[PDB]
Amino acid sequence: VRLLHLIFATQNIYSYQDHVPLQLMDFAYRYTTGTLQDATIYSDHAHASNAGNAGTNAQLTTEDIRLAIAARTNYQFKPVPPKELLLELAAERNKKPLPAVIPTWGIRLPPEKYCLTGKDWVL
Amino acid sequence: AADLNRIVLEYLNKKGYHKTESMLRMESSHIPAPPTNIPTPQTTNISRPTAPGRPATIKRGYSILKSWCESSLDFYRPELEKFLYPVFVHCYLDLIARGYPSHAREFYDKFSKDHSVLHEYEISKLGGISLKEHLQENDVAKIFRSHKFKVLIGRTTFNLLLYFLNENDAVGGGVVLRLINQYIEPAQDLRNDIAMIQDSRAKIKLSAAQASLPSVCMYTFHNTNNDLTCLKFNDDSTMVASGFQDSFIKLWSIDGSPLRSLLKNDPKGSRRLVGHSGAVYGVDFSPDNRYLISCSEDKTVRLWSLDTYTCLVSYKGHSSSVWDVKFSPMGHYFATASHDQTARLWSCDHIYPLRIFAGHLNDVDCVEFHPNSTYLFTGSSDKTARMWDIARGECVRVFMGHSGAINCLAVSPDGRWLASAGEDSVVCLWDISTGRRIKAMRGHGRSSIYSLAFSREGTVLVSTGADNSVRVWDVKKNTNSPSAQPEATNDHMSVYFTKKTPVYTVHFTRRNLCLAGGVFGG
Amino acid sequence: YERLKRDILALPVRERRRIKAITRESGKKGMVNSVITQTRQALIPKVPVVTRPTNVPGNSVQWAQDVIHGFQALLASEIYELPEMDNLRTRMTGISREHGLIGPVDDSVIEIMLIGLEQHLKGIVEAAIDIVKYRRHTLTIEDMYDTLEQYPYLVEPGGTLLRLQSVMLHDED
Amino acid sequence: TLEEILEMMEDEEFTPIIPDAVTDYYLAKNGFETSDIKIKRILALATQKFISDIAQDAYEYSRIRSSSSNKVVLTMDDLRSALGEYGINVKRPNFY
Amino acid sequence: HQVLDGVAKSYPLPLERKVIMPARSRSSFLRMREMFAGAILLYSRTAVIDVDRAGDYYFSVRASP
Amino acid sequence: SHTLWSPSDTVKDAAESLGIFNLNEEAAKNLAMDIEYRIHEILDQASKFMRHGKRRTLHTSDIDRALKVLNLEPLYGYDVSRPLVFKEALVGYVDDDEVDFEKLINEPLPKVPRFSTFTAHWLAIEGVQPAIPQNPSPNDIKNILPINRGSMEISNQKQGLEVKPLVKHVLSRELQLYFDKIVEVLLNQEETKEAELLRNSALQSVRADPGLHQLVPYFIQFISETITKNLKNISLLSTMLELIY
Amino acid sequence: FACRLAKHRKVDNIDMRDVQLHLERNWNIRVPGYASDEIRSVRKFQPTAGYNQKVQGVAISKSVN
Amino acid sequence: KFAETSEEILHKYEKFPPSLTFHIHENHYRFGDQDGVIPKNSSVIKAFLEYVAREEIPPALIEVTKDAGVQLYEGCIILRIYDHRKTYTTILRPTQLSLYADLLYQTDYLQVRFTDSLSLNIETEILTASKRNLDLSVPLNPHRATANLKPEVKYPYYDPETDTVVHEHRPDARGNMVNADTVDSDYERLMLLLSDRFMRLRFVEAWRKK
Repeated sequence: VRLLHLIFATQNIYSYQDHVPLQLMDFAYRYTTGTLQDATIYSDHAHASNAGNAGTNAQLTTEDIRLAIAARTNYQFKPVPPKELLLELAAERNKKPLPAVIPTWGIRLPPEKYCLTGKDWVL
Repeated sequence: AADLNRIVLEYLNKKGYHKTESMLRMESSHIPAPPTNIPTPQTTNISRPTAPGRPATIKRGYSILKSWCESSLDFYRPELEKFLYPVFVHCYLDLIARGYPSHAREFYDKFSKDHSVLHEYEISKLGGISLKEHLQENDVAKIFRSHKFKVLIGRTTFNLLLYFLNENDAVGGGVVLRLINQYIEPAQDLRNDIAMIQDSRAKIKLSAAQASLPSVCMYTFHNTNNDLTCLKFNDDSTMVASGFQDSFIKLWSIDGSPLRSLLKNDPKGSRRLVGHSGAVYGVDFSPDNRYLISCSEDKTVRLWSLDTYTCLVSYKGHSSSVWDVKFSPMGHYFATASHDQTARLWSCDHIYPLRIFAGHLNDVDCVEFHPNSTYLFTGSSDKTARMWDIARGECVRVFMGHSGAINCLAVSPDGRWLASAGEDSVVCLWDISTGRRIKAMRGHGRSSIYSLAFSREGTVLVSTGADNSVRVWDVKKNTNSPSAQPEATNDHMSVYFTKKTPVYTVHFTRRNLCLAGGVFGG
Repeated sequence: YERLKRDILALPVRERRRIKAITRESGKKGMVNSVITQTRQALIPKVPVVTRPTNVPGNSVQWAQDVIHGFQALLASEIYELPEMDNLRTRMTGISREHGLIGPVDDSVIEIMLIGLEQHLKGIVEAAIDIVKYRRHTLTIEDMYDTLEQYPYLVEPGGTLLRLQSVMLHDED
Repeated sequence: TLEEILEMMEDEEFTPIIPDAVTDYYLAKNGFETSDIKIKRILALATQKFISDIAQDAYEYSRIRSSSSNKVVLTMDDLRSALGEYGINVKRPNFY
Repeated sequence: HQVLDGVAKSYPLPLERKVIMPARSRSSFLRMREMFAGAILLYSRTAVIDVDRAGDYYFSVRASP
Repeated sequence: SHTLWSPSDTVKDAAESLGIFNLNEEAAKNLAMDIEYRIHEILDQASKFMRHGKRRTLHTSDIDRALKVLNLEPLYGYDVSRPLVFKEALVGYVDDDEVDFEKLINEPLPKVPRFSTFTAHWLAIEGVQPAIPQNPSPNDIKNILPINRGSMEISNQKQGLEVKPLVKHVLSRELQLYFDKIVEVLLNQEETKEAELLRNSALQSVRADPGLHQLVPYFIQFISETITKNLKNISLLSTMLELIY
Repeated sequence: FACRLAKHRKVDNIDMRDVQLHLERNWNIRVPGYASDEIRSVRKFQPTAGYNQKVQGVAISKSVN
Repeated sequence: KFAETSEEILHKYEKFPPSLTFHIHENHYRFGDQDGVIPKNSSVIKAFLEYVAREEIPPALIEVTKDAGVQLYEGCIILRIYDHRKTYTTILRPTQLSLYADLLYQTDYLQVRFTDSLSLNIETEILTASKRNLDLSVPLNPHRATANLKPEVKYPYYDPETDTVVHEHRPDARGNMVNADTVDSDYERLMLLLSDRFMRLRFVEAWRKK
């Protein structure tokens, strides 16, 4: 799609390979199918389905779509930078002292039985 | 602009331990550092490998004596061969009396095999002595120190010899000249010669060391189908390692094929490393140069030997791709940068990280260590740069500008200067104390800048980019040391174009020249 | 290409629709897209306070004493056992009022929730047991990190995995 | 049993369809070197078996499609169904 | 022509974003917060959401001292 | 509407392909909003992976990894070879069709390229760029001016012709005087007790000091002048031998 | 997620039977117990005429024209 | 006149009360004008005391401390502890999480037209530099950036008998050893069945004032 090239133009990336637009459009189709599918399930849920209790009539307001998307981003879609979590977590790590030692001009390795000894693997 | 001054001054007004007096000193973040000097090994001694949280100089002086001699001309061998043994036994007596008899024994039987063809009983003379009172009872050394020893030698040879032991009073020249003017004189003449060296300091020693336009040698890597991310060059400039995009590391040997293990098995000069899952994005060498480190996108960091070309260790504390891994300038400690918006500082002995640094609202593209090895500079795609105390964890300074990302960073050897290179294509030189860029080098068309580097002495830097060009920049055009040396913007000495090759790195050698690495051929 | 691209885009009749999308959308009181305000507004407790234009039924006034009580519980990971009903009920009321609902949880929710929980954890530990031994052993932290490297679809990312990569301490310390 | 299974991989009597070179490349990619030949043939074999399983899934799901009791083509519906019945995820291609 | 380049300034948005915030961190924070709040000077700094017209993304604040 | 990706037909095509009828317009506007944001999201992530491969022409591996890092399902079946068509089709237009199918047997063998080996050369000796070896000529005047900007730049007696050492402006004001001090302390030749001690430390200075690659050829011409001017003084030739050491 | 999905029901009330659905949907945890809520829809793939018209149109574009 | 030190902040910045006084008498915990008392509740005050045995202010003081004190009460704190077995004081400082909290409570007003990610970012570039005008940017020579003095080493050698040898540090934990730490009056409990075991002064002291 030419409009996908137009959207590429926003990020200064005019060097595509022409498989990307097919692929990303396929992707968005898949994604929105799933989205407005489970939103339709939730529109059914407000319409109180089981093995025969009532009908199924579709409106699909925006709230249902919002629900169907928040569930997806519950386990996907790299969220806002979780800075505070990382700050406190890293303060918990950044708490116990350095070793304050001298291996005296070499490399200090972990002890063997934590080192690997990359021999030819064998039974 | 002025709104920021307004808001930060209101802030500091609310901070009760920030009165009006010192708040203005807080506004003195626009005076930079003074021009300082590089610690030559004339006065300032070495330091030991240690932690960032706060003998044998005799041995190193003798190492100087045995190195500078053999590296001399052939005419001067038959005379300094006899200058070797007496000062050796002299310094051994000095240390064994100083209070390190064990050390005395160890460097004795280490350097007892110095003059074994001349002296035959003296090794037995000095082998049957361990303790200090065992010396005080021993008589041959007492009569030895009583009189002096004759020494046959010319004049200009001892002149130039002393004039070599004046420039290196760091790991020991003073003790040896002191022992000489004590015993032989073949420090009064030593003091006169020190004054002569000071006279050399008056206009005979170079003052400025102004700019010096560089030589280059290029290394274009053909036949890769763009499956290649990083290069890196060695320390003594013998190898060049490239990290591919299918978990492969293809060590190359410059000048021959000596790449063979020390073993009996494993029977050309290109060595391939396996042991990885994902693409490789950064590689770094050991300054002792018998080891190698390599990060990837499979959240591994890995260690290799170089006398068997073999892995030893794996490392895992990261939640996402690791971009660049760099050692300390001294060794022992290494650091990594990732897409998890955090950076971890490792050791090499312990397998899980020591410290974790978290201040980026996006991915930490690059990591580097300041020359003291007690600071780390992260730079990111959030259009900001940061500095960290390895012990503290938390960010001492933040630098902001550079509309666009960041990709590479550099540090000038003397401790004032860091280089920001990003997609914006404008090199920015930053001052750590100011937090404000001293200079804004403009050039390089409109393309990403992948790599860059400074000199041996901070006189010159080099950028290196994706606009198929390298660009030497002077750095001291408007800084606190305005070296000008007279007859798009300035601070631009020269640009060397390439045959449609994006360039990926550099490595200033010890000497004048650079050493480059690019791809794509034609 | 850019000029020709725009001309070809005008070749389609949607040039008119392209011409109209110049404004700033989200014609609402707002949809902020920053970070810090998302965080803060997603950190403080909320309060479901209600209007009353003509009549807002429910027959049970809204309170935020419940939210404070919910955030004050001795939640799991301090204690050594999975929470018994009462703790979980006290925590839920807090969350329901804090999201903007009203009415008391009805004592069947807690039990189905415990059920799903213990099923979850049995799955995880079965995975780790499938790691360590093929067919007298004793299990560690590293085996669980291994199996949460292999199978991460089990746990939702966030909060704990980052915390998991900050508890892997070395032997001497 | 098991020990017969590495009695047998060594000799030519059982040499997986996947050539030794290709598996060596894919061992190396994901980071494994060893101077044994058994293990590589074995991972070859397991992969051969897994693809055979999706093969039979496709065969039967094609056999259901019409006339239970211009040749055969393993199309996107057959694949959509079998890949789905696995854990392989949804194939929702499109046009326009 | 260039009119469409000037118009193409969409600035799209999502509907909802996640925020990685566990129970433990915010619980300790809020606990210590209301402790100090009751000690020095509900009265804490809290949001206010209506039972109706929710589903929005940012809400006002009481800011009761 | 709101933004790009006209939801009157795109989102309509999606939903009416699912088998619904009632999607309110504003809902499809908001849906266009979301999917466009997801596009910008994945696109920036694959850019992050792009500029680690230090390339520009984003390939499919970039977006594939960029999916794998978003805890999002991958996308198979997109090979670089066998390129694209986007054939047309009309209905009483849609501009979509793919007519790349109908295979029965394949028996082709891929050809291996050479390994990755490196080609060193020499470039930029002491500021000047040779054009004789693998280098460019002045053909970047033909390049696109926003790109690749800026440009500043017979016998055994040879030391360099394309460097132009004639103009005496390059060295410095400081360096001429430094060189004068050097030569004058060298050519002293008065006594046998103190003069060698007076010059030896400048000798041992130029032995070890930085940035001297600016004044080398002046030094070379000076010393060649010394040898061709005089042959008798053992002193001067001795000092020059030691200077070359 | 349950409390949000209860507010979605356009009745400002308690949360029941939304947990069972949220578990059955997002995680793979079914509970064979108290609530009984299923999809009830095959989710047919053809609305009225015009979509399958596009199907046959691109089909003839594929085969011949 | 650099004053971004640790011990000097306590030595010089002294003899004035912008502080928060604590109170202890071996059973309760209190600070400031507190009507109530805190017992040994390890859910809270041990989280506090963990920090205060170090020199970090917890992240959470800030907003209440800000809304309470209009000035002369911030920048850092010192805490006044006094036992009843003396009086003691010791200092606490920021951690970059306190600083990020100093940006949060600024977000409860003007959420729109505020350019949060821009302004509240650039604020730190000025603040962080201004807090710290004492950094130690000073190099020193290694054996690696000069020549003629590169040292020798003898750990990565080659025995004639054995292949090669390396340096690898030393724990005390062996194999098949103990893994880690442990997994962790009923007459009165019967005699207390069905037991189930100043706000009304607050609402009357206001009316007695009126």
